[PDB]
Amino acid sequence: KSSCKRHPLYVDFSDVGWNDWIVAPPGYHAFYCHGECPFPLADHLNSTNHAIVQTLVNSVNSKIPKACCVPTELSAISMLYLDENEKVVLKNYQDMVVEGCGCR
Amino acid sequence: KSSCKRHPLYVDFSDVGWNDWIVAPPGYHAFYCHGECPFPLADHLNSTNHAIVQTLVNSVNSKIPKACCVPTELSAISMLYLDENEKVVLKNYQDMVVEGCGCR
Amino acid sequence: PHLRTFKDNFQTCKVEGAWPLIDNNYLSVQVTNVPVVPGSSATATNKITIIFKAHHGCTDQKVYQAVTDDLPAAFVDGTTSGGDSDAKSLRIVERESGHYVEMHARYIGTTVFVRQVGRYLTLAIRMPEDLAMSYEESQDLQLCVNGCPLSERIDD
Amino acid sequence: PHLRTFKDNFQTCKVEGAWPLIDNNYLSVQVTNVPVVPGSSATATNKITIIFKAHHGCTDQKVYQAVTDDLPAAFVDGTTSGGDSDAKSLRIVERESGHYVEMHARYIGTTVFVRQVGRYLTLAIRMPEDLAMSYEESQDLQLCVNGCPLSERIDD
Amino acid sequence: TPMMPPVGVQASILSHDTIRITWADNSLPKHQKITDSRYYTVRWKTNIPANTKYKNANATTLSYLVTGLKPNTLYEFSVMVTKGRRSSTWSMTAHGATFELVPTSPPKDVTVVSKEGKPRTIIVNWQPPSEANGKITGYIIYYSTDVNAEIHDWVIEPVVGNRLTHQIQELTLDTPYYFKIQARNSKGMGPMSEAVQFRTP
Amino acid sequence: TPMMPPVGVQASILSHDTIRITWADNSLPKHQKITDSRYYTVRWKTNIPANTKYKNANATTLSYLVTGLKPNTLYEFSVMVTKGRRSSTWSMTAHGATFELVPTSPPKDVTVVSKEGKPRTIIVNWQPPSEANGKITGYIIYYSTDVNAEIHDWVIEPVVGNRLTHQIQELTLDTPYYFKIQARNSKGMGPMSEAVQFRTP
Amino acid sequence: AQCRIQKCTTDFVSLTSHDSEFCKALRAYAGCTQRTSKACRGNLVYHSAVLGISDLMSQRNCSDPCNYHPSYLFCGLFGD
Amino acid sequence: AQCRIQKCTTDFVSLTSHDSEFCKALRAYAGCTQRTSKACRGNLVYHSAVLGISDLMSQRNCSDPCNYHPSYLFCGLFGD
Ligand SMILES: *[C@@H]1O[C@H](CO)[C@@H](O[C@@H]2O[C@H](CO)[C@@H](O[C@@H]3O[C@H](CO)[C@@H](O)[C@H](O)[C@@H]3O)[C@H](O)[C@H]2NC(C)=O)[C@H](O)[C@H]1NC(C)=O
Ligand SMILES: *[C@@H]1O[C@H](CO)[C@@H](O[C@@H]2O[C@H](CO)[C@@H](O[C@@H]3O[C@H](CO)[C@@H](O)[C@H](O)[C@@H]3O)[C@H](O)[C@H]2NC(C)=O)[C@H](O)[C@H]1NC(C)=O
Repeated sequence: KSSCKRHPLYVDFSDVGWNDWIVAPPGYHAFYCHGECPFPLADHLNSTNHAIVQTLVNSVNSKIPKACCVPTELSAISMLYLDENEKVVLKNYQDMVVEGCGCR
Repeated sequence: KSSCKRHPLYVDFSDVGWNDWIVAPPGYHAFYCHGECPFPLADHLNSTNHAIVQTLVNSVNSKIPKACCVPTELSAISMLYLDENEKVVLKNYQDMVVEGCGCR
Repeated sequence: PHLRTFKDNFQTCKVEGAWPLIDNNYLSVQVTNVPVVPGSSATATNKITIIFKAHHGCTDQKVYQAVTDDLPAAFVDGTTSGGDSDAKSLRIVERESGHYVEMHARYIGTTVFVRQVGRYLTLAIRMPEDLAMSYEESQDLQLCVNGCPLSERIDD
Repeated sequence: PHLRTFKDNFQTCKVEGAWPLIDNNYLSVQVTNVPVVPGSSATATNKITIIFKAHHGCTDQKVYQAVTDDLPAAFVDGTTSGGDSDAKSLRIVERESGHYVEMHARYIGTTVFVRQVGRYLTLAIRMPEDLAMSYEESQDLQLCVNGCPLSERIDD
Repeated sequence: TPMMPPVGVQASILSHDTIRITWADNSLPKHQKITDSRYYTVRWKTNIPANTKYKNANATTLSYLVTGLKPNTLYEFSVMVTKGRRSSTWSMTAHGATFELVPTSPPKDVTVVSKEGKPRTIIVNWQPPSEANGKITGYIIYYSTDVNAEIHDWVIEPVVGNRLTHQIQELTLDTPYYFKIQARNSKGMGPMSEAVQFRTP
Repeated sequence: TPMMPPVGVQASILSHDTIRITWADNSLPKHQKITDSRYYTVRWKTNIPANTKYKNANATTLSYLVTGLKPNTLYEFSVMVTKGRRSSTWSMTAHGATFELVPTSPPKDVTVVSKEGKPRTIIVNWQPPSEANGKITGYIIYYSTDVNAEIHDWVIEPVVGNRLTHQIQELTLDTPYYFKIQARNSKGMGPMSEAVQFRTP
Repeated sequence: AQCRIQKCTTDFVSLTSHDSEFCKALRAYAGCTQRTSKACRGNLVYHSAVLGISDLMSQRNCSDPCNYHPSYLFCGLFGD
Repeated sequence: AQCRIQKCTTDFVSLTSHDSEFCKALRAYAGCTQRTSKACRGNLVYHSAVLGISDLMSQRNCSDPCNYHPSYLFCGLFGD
């Protein structure tokens, strides 16, 4: 009884043990998806036909589980680290931040 | 302690209540994904950087949940139904069958 | 065949072919008759059709038809009753283990019977006075109301 | 300055500039000396360097250096000991609340002392006989072994 | 001792000639499986015409496709199971009724006469088509003095669906007229009846 | 009554001049938050040279970047918290040691003399560079009779890292020679020493 | 120009976000779908939605007159 | 030509699929990663893997000699 949404999540690289390699940033806002995928929502989209068929199957036979709340759209962010020579590298990491959730 | 895999699932359209509209087939093999996404697997791919960052966060703070086992590759199938005039329509439905699972 | 009109008088008529006994705002009854022996003037009835016309909210249209050797206890559409599930405003029943059937149109206080006698059909109708007379004019040709046209009568 | 050799004899030498007291397979000791008054032949020591050469599995290389008014209780790299955590095969200690430091190289039974006296440094070494003599030849110039070259001596 | 009958029997109408029947067997492990050499027998009938006897089908699936039905007709359906020697009685009977089809026979028994007292007026009586295939929403009367005139050049007279007699006024005396009628329903117009010849007095 | 000190203090070496310190405060709600006007004070020092005094930094984050450190040098690190009036004592001290850098000063105290008994042989003594910046893996001795000769035309003599004296044999008598030395470590070659002039007998 | 089930769903969702609380909006959604009915003939989202609504229709459970009113006449046609 | 962490993971996975059961293969995986170490300098999968292995390294927990051997000499250099 939450329903599939995006929730915030700031990853502190000290807290996670990446601060030995990432010069910057100190951490980033990754977010995460969480919540249930019921009879209208998994319909609602973004959802795959499969997700629809699955949630419908769940509705008949609850041994088969409902679809899952996951990131359906993500963005990239840039980060900094050092090369062999202690010189900076700026590198763009795909699929880091959740821009949208959905059922799959 | 299962780990994210594909499991079989045949959707019987009588059993689901689509047999009033789908002339053929009687049902289809949709499959579904299920299983956990631990420290090597969510690494293993197909997985999004985010999924990796999330499972790593889970490992520090289990209040944030692990990534989710979902279909990462799907196929289409054709189905038959009748038009206004009781004439057949063959229609190709995208994302019906799970061809692969992964963590997201 | 032998006709008894609403007005309580008998007539024997040829009326070979298709003929309306009733044709009013509520009901139509149509008979096909045919010579009892070839080249004869005396006739009998081999087809009987009834149309219970739609009465808003009570029954949709239903149609009984029977012919020599096919005397069903249902309307053409396979049903045995009209409209509402709870209301039997119109229903049809088999009687005398199949040898005749009767239709109760409660909504128009009308009762209709159809029977097979040997190779032909008899028909009987009981109907409220006013509703019988409801027919619009120039819709005048109804045998039950006016009788046979004189030309179609055996007794000169 | 005043030199006491391994062989137990004294000498007073000029040896101005950079000079090796020891230079063998285990240890190097290097001093920079300078005239005690300008234009004088009599000298004193203002820099002392020691290199504890790497002994496979016991310590990696370490280096002590001290100079007038900078007499640390650590090696150049900031550490206070060599290699193994559990083994103090080589360690350095402050003594006389800082006025001299001593180095215990257990691995080569060698003890070295460095002290500040006014504006200069004294040095003392105690070393096993065999290991002292381990130096390869044409590596002959070690003051502790052979003494000063005659030309570098104050007492003709 | 006696095997339960199948339950939850449903018809899903698919076309004017075709309905799918489905049913459940509580006998079997749920959601769902068939694992043994049992079979289902499906039966179906209507009331028209009088005294139809049942039709049968054997099936190893919990669904059967009933084809070749009359249009606009209500059918009833029931199922029994058999497993080797043991059979069940029949299920709860479930009903389902086929969609309409355009009519496919002409109106029957076209009968024409002159009106009593007025000879310039004639009366057409007829009977509905035996293959009406749906609720008759009207008829169309065609007439001509030239029986061979192209059909679109005949006089066309629309007529309501619930009347089997109709009056046409204002004709010529001592004249052969010819008549055809046709039926219509929600799905279109049926075939034309044979021309019937009548001569005014 | 007395505030706990921060714990779990770690150094992560990032470069020859730079280490990041991180620490934990059990005082705070876990995994994680900072919510009040408290602050952390970070201190750091080495042993070289003799009697360095500590360096300080105030920080409102559980991480601090310590810059401008000497290469190849071990540093120690500790943290205390303060909240208005109350402060804590210092944390468990944690150590971390900067990476190497190519040397940046020349060798010092280059001293040249002729060998006793053999005048065609000379002896070079020196002292390591004060900015060695890493374990010295060797030196290189340069010499020429022409002090102005281009550096690549001088005689080049490689030498091991752990010897501060070396012999060069087979020279000409009554001859001015000039000498430069340079240091090398795992990261490369340092600058050349000033030329020192010496004349054979 | 085609199946507008997407609109029915969104509208329903908004109303639900805000006893027979749901049931007002369920019956509305159900009407909506039936109105885009024939456009959605082969549409997977529609056919699921349909069963989806009626699933929720179960939880909570949502969603003299003809007899003639005094004498009669009789007509008949008989064989002998 | 670049970070081969993908191989370390797959190899590890196969071995695990098949007390110090894991720990044989964990220590192997850990070696593997350290060997592709410098190629994976900015690689997200590598840096997670590293912590990932050492996470599992905790559960189950996996993974006279120098003193001189008899007389001495002395040398010194003194100021006065
Ligand atoms: C539907 O399935 C039933 C049940 O399996 C079928 O019934 C079986 O039909 C055959 C052929 O009529 C019967 O054969 C018998 O053969 C002997 C001679 O060998 C003869 O004496 C018989 O009177 C009979 O014809 C068989 O016994 C019978 N079995 C049962 C249990 O009824 C049925 O044929 C199937 N039919 C349809 C139309 O779906
Ligand atoms: C790091 O943070 C500490 C704690 O906040 C700072 O200590 C504060 O520093 C100021 C400046 O030294 C002190 O000011 C005082 O001013 C009066 C005159 O108004 C004078 O009599 C003093 O002796 C003193 O200078 C302030 O009292 C002091 N507070 C505390 C609690 O120590 C410190 O300055 C920061 N420094 C660095 C280098 O990070």
